[PDB]
Amino acid sequence: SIGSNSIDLITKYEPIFLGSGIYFLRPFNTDERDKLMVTDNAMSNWDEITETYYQKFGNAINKMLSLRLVSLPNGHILQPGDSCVWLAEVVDMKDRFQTTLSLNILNSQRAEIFFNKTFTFNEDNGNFLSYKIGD
Amino acid sequence: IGSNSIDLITKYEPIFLGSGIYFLRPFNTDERDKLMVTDNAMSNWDEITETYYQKFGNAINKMLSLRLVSLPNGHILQPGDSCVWLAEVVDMKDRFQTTLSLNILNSQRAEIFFNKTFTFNEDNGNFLSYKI
Repeated sequence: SIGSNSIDLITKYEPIFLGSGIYFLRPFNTDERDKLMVTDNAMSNWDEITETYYQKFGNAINKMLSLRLVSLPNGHILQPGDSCVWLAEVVDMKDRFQTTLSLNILNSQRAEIFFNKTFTFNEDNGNFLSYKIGD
Repeated sequence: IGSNSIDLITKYEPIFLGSGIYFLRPFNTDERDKLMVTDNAMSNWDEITETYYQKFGNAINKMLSLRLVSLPNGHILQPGDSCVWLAEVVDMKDRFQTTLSLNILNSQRAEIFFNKTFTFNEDNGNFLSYKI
């Protein structure tokens, strides 16, 4: 290791691998919102959205939930039994907007995901449109 | 408040949903629907009580009965459909009160949520998501 030493610089977002070429982007600034980043070349074209887009994102969402990465606006961790509408920009590796992901958790067993290419976020929005703390 | 802002009445056709709640349908094809509250007992959006939910429940049902809401594809929102539909709730002077989130799960149950801090971007429609 002779010579200089490597140091890590502080980044805006910390990327956490959800699998299927998808990353959870968590901003170091706790005041700004979580994003998702697609690195998979088979998900580069957001016009022709096929079922495998849904199947991969399904897996990434489950992982995100297992990791307990998201918490409600009250500060409480999103726990099974809860229901919500959670939104996030999906960007590529050059931070370009691809679509908005809508995640609609209905109960502990089922969610609906929807890709909305035309829904733009306002600067001051968080990730939650709505939620409901359940059993 | 006794009367509506003029800019409001030139831009939207109000349609009574009942409960001092109006559907505001823009004349311009390319604009989104709003909701207007005229009821004095719903003037303060900090202290939101159960009757806020009860009146809006009724208004939403009437809105659906009237078939006022249609998807992008022009499909009229029919029973069996599910969705996430949003709209600004304004007062008679066109001032933002809250954002209404409407989550329809099926032919029976919907959830409504009032979100005072969710601001709409100019280019958004009312639907965040839907399922036919």
